[PDB]
Amino acid sequence: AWCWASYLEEEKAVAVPAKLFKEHQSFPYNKNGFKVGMKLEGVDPEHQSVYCVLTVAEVCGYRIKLHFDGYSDCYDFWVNADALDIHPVGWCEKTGHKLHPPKGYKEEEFNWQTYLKTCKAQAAPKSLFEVIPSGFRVGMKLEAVDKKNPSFICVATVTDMVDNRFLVHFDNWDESYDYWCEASSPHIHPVGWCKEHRRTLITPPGYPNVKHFSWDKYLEETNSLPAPARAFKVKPPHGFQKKMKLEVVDKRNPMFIRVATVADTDDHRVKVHFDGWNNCYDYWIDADSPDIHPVGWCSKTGHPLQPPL
Amino acid sequence: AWCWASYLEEEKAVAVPAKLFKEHQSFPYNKNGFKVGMKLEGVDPEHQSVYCVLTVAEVCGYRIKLHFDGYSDCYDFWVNADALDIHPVGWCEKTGHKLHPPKGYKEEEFNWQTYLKTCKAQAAPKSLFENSGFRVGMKLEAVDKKNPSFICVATVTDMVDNRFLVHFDNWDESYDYWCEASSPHIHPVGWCKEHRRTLITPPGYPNVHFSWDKYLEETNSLPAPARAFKVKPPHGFQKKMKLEVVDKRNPMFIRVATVADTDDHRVKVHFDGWNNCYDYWIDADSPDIHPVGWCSKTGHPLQPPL
Ligand SMILES: O=C(c1ccc(C(=O)N2CCC(N3CCCC3)CC2)c(Nc2ccccc2)c1)N1CCC(N2CCCC2)CC1
Ligand SMILES: O=C(c1ccc(C(=O)N2CCC(N3CCCC3)CC2)c(Nc2ccccc2)c1)N1CCC(N2CCCC2)CC1
Repeated sequence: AWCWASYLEEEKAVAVPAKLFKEHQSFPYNKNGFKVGMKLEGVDPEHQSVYCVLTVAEVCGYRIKLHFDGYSDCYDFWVNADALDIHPVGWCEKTGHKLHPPKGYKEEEFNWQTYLKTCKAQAAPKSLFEVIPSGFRVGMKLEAVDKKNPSFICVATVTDMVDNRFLVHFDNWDESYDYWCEASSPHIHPVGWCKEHRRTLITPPGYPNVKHFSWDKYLEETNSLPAPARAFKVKPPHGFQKKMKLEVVDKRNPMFIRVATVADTDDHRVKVHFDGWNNCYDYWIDADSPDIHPVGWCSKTGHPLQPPL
Repeated sequence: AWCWASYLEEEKAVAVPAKLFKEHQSFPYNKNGFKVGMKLEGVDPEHQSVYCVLTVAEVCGYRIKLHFDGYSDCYDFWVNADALDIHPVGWCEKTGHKLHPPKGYKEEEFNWQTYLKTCKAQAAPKSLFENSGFRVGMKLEAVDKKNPSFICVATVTDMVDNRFLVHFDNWDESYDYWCEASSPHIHPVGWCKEHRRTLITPPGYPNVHFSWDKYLEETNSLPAPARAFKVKPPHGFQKKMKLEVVDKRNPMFIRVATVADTDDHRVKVHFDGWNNCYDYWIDADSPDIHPVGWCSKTGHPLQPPL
């Protein structure tokens, strides 16, 4: 047995006001309709340009553990039931996307209608998944932070777009560095931002001009258009204040949601500290992550919460 | 309070025998000569083609926590005092290697002798560092450790002693990795055709109808001789056996671990008292896995089962 009200009194602290959490982080207004064994399509979190054949492996509160059919369960991952990068069976085909078939299946030999029959499986219904016009369009070029090497701002392209969300690709870099985002992302910048902020812009591998890079030459050579400066929107500040409490998914063992504290604040990030555990477990995370939640999110959703160690 | 002896009688299991461990995993012959502040050169574990200016941030047991000078403490990493990818000050200049200087330092403006006199620091004494058929330029077929389904066209781009650096042609260098002649991840040219596997050709190469012969002449390189690739005998680690394993998630800690599952060259470590979702695979010749008593013998704290 463990209550937040008693804990906030004992510690003499305040929770991050619920009003500071966005719709995808806040209390769901509905129940989790997903059931184990339901099939769907979805983005690979490690290879974000790839759509894979997924199966609901576990249902816990408002979250689902997704399994990559035919692949090892060591690759299994957690998402909320309202996640944006999960889609119903037939979505890739209807929206013009390439779907990676299960392991040992060739694209040219994969059919959903026949696969669900073979598996004696049911597709996750379309309703379990049930836009402000942005300036971004597929093919558009900008400057973006390589989230894996954050000291690098590179030449990038919008290579995919789903509703108001788009996939950032780094030209002539492999696709494992790709990531999804939106107009207000603090990681994306318009062409010329780097020169303006006295920053080095990392140029495409194999591109002869490294130190003498011209955006206008590159845009002619690639027959591309730049993302308009006006398509980029201001990210309002989160407002989360140091020492404030919340609920955070453990990056390490994501099956758990733990009692967290805002250890330190950034302009768009927060430093999660898991109460009881040592300061070495602390890490940075975006304050608009669907993996950070308000106090009682676990209690309300039916998700077990890990009290302080 | 905790002991391995009482734990072995209570849980009714026998430990991974001392003999089954390699020289870099077993009980060391000497004490830890390193001290906090000592400066050195060493390979970046996440960019294995890069040599960096390091400082002994922390000394604990037969281990050292190393700091990348000028860069965040968030990149600090742990190695054993007898690690092979750490070198004394001046080694890169001696061996014609490229040393990456501290943050904000240009290669053209860095000098150890002056840098040490600026940080009022001492170099790690050379004495602390006194611990193959492959040659630099040789081509082989290697497994991409980050994406193991992939076997690709690779070159040996560096060689230090009997250890060499595997680089994937026309892929970024963050995929590079150091290994030895007995590694299961490396194979001779033609092993994929021979084993009815797909060989990942270099990005930008026209074919993927790929030819190793056209490519070897184009690049003007030699393929590693099939004889240089040496056989690795199996570890002999039976399931339920006990040992000490460095936690990958928080490597400042070494914990009580069981051999949950076994492979030909790998073992599935299970941290006792923890959920099976913490369990991970690891090479059996890893210097992060040690025999029962290694922490107590070296002065490193051991983590009991949770
Ligand atoms: O990043 C990759 C990579 C790795 C893997 C897949 C892949 O086979 N996928 C199917 C299986 C899936 N999940 C399901 C279960 C968990 C893994 C990942 C996507 C992949 N495919 C792909 C094809 C087309 C377009 C873009 C990507 C590309 N490489 C750069 C790094 C490369 N290596 C660098 C060193 C040598 C090669 C290897 C390829
Ligand atoms: O792999 C890299 C990479 C990343 C970083 C460094 C780097 O700045 N280094 C200095 C600092 C050090 N440590 C010290 C503290 C921890 C980090 C690593 C080496 C680097 N340099 C380098 C130059 C020459 C030769 C080989 C490497 C290349 N990229 C492919 C992936 C790239 N991104 C892909 C998407 C867009 C860009 C970015 C660059």
